[PDB]
Amino acid sequence: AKSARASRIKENHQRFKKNIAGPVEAARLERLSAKLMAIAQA
Amino acid sequence: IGTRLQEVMARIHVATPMDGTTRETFIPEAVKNLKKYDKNDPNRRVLARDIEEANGGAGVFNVDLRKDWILENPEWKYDKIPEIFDGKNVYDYIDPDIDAKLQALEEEEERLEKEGFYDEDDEEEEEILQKAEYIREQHALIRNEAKMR
Amino acid sequence: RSLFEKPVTIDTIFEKDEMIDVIAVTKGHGFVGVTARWGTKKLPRKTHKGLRKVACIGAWHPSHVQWTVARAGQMGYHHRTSVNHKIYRIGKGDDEANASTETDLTKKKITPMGGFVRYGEVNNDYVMIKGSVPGVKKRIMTLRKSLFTHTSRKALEKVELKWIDTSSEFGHGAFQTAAEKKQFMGTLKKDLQT
Amino acid sequence: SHRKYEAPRHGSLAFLPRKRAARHRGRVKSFPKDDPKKPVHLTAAMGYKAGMTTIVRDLDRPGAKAHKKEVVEAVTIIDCPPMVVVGLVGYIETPRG
Amino acid sequence: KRGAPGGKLKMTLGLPVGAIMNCADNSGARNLYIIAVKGAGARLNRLPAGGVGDMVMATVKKGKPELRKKVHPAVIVRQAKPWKRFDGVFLYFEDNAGVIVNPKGEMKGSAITGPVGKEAAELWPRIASNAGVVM
Amino acid sequence: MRIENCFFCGRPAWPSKGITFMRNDGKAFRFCRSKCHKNFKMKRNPRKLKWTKAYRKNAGKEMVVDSTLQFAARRNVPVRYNRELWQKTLKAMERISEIRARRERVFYKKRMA
Amino acid sequence: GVFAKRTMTKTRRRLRDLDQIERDLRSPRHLQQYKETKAAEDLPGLGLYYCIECAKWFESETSLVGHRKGKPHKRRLKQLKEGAYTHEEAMAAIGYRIDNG
Amino acid sequence: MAVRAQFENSNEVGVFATLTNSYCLVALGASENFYSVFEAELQDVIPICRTTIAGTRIIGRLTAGNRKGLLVPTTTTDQELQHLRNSLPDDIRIQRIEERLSALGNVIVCNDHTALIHPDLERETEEIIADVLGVEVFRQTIADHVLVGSYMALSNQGGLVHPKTSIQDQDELSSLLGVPLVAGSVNRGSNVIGGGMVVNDWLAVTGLDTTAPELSVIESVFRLGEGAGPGAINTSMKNTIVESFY
Ligand SMILES: [Zn+2]
Repeated sequence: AKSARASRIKENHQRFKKNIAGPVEAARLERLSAKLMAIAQA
Repeated sequence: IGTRLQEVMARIHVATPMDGTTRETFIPEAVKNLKKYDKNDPNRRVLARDIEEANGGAGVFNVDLRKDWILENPEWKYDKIPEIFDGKNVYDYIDPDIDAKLQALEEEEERLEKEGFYDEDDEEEEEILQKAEYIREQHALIRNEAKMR
Repeated sequence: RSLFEKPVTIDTIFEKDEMIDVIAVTKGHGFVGVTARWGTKKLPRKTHKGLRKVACIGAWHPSHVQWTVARAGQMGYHHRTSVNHKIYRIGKGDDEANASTETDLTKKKITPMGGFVRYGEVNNDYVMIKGSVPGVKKRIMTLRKSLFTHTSRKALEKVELKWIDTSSEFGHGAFQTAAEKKQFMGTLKKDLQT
Repeated sequence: SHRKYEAPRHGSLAFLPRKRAARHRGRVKSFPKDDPKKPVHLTAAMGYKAGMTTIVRDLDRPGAKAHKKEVVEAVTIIDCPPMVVVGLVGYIETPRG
Repeated sequence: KRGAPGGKLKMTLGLPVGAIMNCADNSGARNLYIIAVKGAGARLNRLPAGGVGDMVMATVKKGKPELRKKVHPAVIVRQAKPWKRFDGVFLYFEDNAGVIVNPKGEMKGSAITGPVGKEAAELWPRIASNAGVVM
Repeated sequence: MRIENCFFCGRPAWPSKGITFMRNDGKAFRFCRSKCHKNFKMKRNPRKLKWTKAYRKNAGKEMVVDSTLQFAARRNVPVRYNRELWQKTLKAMERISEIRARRERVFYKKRMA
Repeated sequence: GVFAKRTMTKTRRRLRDLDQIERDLRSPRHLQQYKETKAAEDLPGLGLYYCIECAKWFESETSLVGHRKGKPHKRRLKQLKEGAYTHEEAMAAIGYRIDNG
Repeated sequence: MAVRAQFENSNEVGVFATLTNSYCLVALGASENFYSVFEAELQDVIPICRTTIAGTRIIGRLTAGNRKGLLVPTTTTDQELQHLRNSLPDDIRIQRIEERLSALGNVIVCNDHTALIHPDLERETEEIIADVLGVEVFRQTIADHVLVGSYMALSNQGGLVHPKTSIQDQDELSSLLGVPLVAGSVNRGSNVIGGGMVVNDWLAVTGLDTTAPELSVIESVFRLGEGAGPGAINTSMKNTIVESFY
């Protein structure tokens, strides 16, 4: 088994972070920051 | 004839009914008009494997089970069908002829109101119950005195 | 400075279908022997000078007890930071049907019948977290964003609730609402007495 | 002499000492790494643990056995009244941290 | 291929090594004595234990004399220890029982008496095809 | 999902509640709680245990002959989904619940005259 | 007196149910199923002496005629006269029915 | 038109599929290959439903039916029943039955005209089968096997039975059913015919390990393809069958 500290596992995780989870987290961050900005400006 | 030869003769034997009749079949007419699927054909029919490979592959693509639903109104295909309402099962109450039974239940309800199935109904009696309650309280006090002493 | 003297709601910091980290102090257990503190094997029955113990603590050199050897002491009340907990619902306090789903149309709140045991009622915004969290009831909890971008499909999954249990946790509660309980029970003696 | 049968040690030395925590309120040891290209947001919140209850979830997990099926899961309820922001702390970077 | 099947969710194991279950097929054996569980891990002092749907190695303690001197792979189809499925249901059967199979999964017998478990039927297509009640 | 009923006492069994006994003849027995399960394992009769809906039905303390109780059944023939049918069904369940409750109160008063 | 009363509620100490006994009395096929789940060489009296109501084997006809005069057999007879609890009675207790069209 | 296929490297097609003359039922899996085999053979002529029965994937051995009806066991949930009802057209009658022997695909084998059942089904279940399926019901065994739906594959063209079925049993069963019958195997000598293959009047799907002689036997008895008939078995394929299965 390849460990959690394996270089290939780290590269797979980095590709997943860049290509898949990243846009979803960015959109969620945009929505949350817009709502909290609305409170801070209200 | 040996056992193995008997088994292979049973394998080659074809059984038929003695009357010679045949069962009438139900192959639909579009089968003969179907064109045989070819992998190398560029104009081949797009399959669910092709859709899954285009939309992520096995383990990533999420299939839509309501796509092939045949409903009266095609915008009901993606509804959230209710199941639980106030501790009751909606599917237990789903009945195609529900309006007739509901109207019969209603007509029975105003009927029972007409002959008064739900209607609702003495100072001396109340006084005698109060006196009996006072007597019971006195009895309880006497019993408690006896249990104390 | 614009946020000074202002209330910040939970749904403007966190969102449904997000994994967060929960930071809390665990349940206290007091002074606990090695069998429950470290999970050591019990010695055989009627072992001299105890059996819920470790037989050899320093059987080799150096002439010291080593720091890696299991000893009796304080168990629990430890600081813990548990990661990757999925938020299943962010329910609003003013919503009178925040425990209702799309397939369960019973208008009800998140609080169980008779209230949460040893807590009370939840009358504010609440967070539903999958699984368990390090704290106990009444305990302050810190919710934190995950430090790294996630690598699991479970973090990207969308949660679709169908039903939320609201029966009594003070026993074997079989009713979600008091109306359901009265509908099952029927008419009682005190109902006519009142 | 050596141990005749191998067995891993009981407990993790990463969680030492097994003492009482120095504070009742939990401590955020590490906040997420800041990216200035992101919009401003708050990294944490408080709540109070109320209890646990039960859900039924319609699962969409491709590749899993419980895909397109109902699953029963345990959940935890955290009561979260809205916080009040009352202050602002500034931090500088020094060779001691 | 070893006998441990893939795609099996965690469940409560109720039959350790040394347990005697009933024999649910018509191969001629009456009971099965567990001597090993396929896929068992390594831990000090821990008895290897199996559950419904698991392949074990079993001897025959009573039954036909030609089956008494050999070790057979078997699949546990019923257990009496309660266990939970992913739909929240805790359940148990009234006895422990399994069926003798080969390492490839095909059964030695031709019929199964009583019901089989959903896990065993889903993991072994021959048992699912020889089951009268899937339960 | 759906709501089952306890085999022993008839109380509503919600998901992850109670336990099910699987018999070798092919029968499943759903119990809402360990009380009912242990009475079943001790082979007690629900018709004789006075806290059960079976006893109350046998003793005639439950309204059993009534037109509002004929609307709920195990439907073995499925119906094609229709949004208006489901909405009118929900309204039907609400009205049937109200009528059944007030008829049950009348039944109890006739018992306790 | 009950042998080993401490563990009589265990699953491995379970006895036959009353509705199964009613179906055994009503249908010989069900009783045949139950008897083929047992071995005749291990039964008391070679399996030749069996009381269906008690669902229990005996060493001899004398022992069977003997227990018939006892109160456990009469208890079983009274329970069977009252009728065992079934799923149909469970549905009728709550007013539930099956709609098959 | 006999096609070899696998469901997640398993040759037991009849465990995971149900094929009639008007619909197909396929078990929901982690990929689309098993669905797409049936989709490529049936290009939207009949509906194909990816369905789950009682939380399982053994719908082929848990379901039974023909072009007129479908019978699902008592442990089928209301949502699975609703999904089947919405996927199939109104011409097909779907019923959930209360049989003790809930493995309907094991206890019932049927074509559009007649059905063979396990001998221990209840009388009202027999009436429900005869009503919904619209067939004549008989209680039989396939070479002393009570699981007729797992030890026989049947269509309107013909039938393939357990390889150890006697000649007299084949003759009386063929006379009872009105279709030609042959004894043969699937999946390289497996006697589990219903678990190994599914068949309708113009398409058969067998496992990948089904060898060429038994595939030819299947095509001959089920009359699949151009110039296919059961009379080829004892005239043109006799030497092949004797060379293979001796
Ligand atoms: Zn109960």
